[PDB]
Amino acid sequence: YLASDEITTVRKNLESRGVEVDPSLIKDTWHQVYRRHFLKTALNHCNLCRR
Amino acid sequence: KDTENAIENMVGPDWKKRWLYWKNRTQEQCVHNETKNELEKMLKCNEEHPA
Repeated sequence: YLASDEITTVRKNLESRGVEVDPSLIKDTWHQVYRRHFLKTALNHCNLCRR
Repeated sequence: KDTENAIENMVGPDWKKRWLYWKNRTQEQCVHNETKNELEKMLKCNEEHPA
């Protein structure tokens, strides 16, 4: 989970480089970005559990 | 020049100063310099930013 103000830091780094961004595009991008990281990390943990 | 000296007072030594005289940022000076670098990026992107 990103703190209500952790959404504001994601907005600042994007705002500085020239990317229009709003808290809803940070929450949808994050929900998909962490669904993928979590599952792929779980599968790498599968690769390590195998041994 | 007064503004520059005040900046050096809050942000602390340069890295070249670290190799030159072994003279580095204090923790508060580290925070000040990181803020300064992010605020200089902000002015590079927008040279007309209000004061």
